[PDB]
Amino acid sequence: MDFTKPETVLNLQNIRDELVRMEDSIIFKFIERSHFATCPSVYEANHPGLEIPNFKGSFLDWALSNLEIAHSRIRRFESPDETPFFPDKIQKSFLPSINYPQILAPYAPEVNYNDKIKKVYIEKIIPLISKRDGDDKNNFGSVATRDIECLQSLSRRIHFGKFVAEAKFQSDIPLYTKLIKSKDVEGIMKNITNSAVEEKILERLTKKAEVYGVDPTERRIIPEYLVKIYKEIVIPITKEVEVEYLLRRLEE
Amino acid sequence: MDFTKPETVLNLQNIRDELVRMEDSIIFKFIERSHFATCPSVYEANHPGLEIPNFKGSFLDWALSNLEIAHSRIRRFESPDETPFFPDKIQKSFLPSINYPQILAPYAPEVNYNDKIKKVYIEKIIPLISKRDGDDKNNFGSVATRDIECLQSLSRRIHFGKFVAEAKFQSDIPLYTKLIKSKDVEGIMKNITNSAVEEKILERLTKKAEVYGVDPTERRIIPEYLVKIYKEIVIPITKEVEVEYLLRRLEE
Ligand SMILES: N[C@@H](Cc1c[nH]c2ccccc12)C(=O)O
Ligand SMILES: N[C@@H](Cc1c[nH]c2ccccc12)C(=O)O
Repeated sequence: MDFTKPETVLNLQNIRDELVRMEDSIIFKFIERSHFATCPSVYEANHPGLEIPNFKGSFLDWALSNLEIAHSRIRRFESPDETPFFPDKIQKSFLPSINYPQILAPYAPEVNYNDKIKKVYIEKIIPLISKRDGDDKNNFGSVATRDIECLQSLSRRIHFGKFVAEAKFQSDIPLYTKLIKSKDVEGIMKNITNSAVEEKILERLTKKAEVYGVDPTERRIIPEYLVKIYKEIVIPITKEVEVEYLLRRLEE
Repeated sequence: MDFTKPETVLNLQNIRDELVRMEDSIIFKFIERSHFATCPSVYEANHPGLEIPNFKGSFLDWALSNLEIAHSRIRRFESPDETPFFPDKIQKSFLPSINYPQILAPYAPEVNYNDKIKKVYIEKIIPLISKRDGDDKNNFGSVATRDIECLQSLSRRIHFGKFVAEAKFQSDIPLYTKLIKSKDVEGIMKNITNSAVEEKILERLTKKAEVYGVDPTERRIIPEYLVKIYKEIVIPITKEVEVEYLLRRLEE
């Protein structure tokens, strides 16, 4: 995949490879986050102790928004595969731009489910992957920086669905043009879903959950929980991105 | 290991478990960096296309130096296990300070091999883990961020020598005080060298390298290379840390 050669990107064999690459990535990031307690205070807005000056919002938000502003100056968000968490906070780059071709439809950057991703990460994911409940006062920084790594991988994996959608669109213009014009979300859903491919994915994740992080010489991740996160969070939100992208495909 | 309870830190068994957890983190991060080319320009100071406003140094240095300043404001370098690449840039934290009791000698912060770590990583590690030689101008930022992750992990595992050296100095004060007095570098070296354990680590590394990153149902990391990195880079620079620390123990 070369984001300057449209044809390597809109290649489904390639898209598949990247998603695989991305799942191992997410797993590694989950295993690192698993070494700390849940640290409820890292996520509370304006927590009594972790009180950031001139700042409403959480300790995580501060660390994340700040990372984004730095990265944005170094062209982080010009790339079609990178979606910001604080879109309103990011700056313009001070580096010469890379003239990315127009691969996805021009409204692509508006399809942004990051608010929802940060929310379920905090509410449904931290609980299943953290070491124990409660604050670990000496590791709030270790925790937030790990949270950002997890959030950014999930966000890309999930937003990758825009690429997946376009690739599916090109392969059967007639089918998707019918569905899109008639706003048949159920038809789009039914079509972009492959129950046999998902089954395989969930199987792969269980075995990867079983061999990763564990010294080959007990389990940093609970297989059931990793499968649960994919089945209930990652896969479903990716389809939400896909159908939203498609319904606006033939707009202007 | 709680850096506010001295008795937990100077526990050889606790130290050994920490280092073993760091192995996995280093491996995971090598796998991540491995997806990209060598990107020589990221490491080149003031490179034509990667010219940053009001800054001398590489793309890597800007990204790293900015991360540390940010993290220092939120107490990152108050922790004894964190050593910065840019000591003269970090600032005081704006959050209430955690009172870490003195555990290592007062001069511990002065033992900082981060420069050597950055050079060997660039010159000897990158060529061994990268996908291919050459610049990939669409991934300089993605590359710089994977590098930081690698460096911060390498830096923490290597400077943990400081803690290893002390727990040992306590464990056998008459001997080490003897060696330190007559500056028996070879003796401290031999005394700190735990041979039969080194073979074990290397066997564990080979096995982990063989299992992580690969779909359990490809070898992202070459085991022989991981063994070479630890055998010639990590384990040896850790010892130079231990040694420099010990030679200045009674220097007060
Ligand atoms: N891959 C793109 C976008 C990107 C990802 N992470 C980044 C961090 C900094 C700057 C850019 C990026 C690049 O390397 O430019
Ligand atoms: N573990 C310490 C120091 C630390 C490690 N990584 C950090 C990143 C940001 C801030 C602090 C840290 C803490 O969380 O406070």
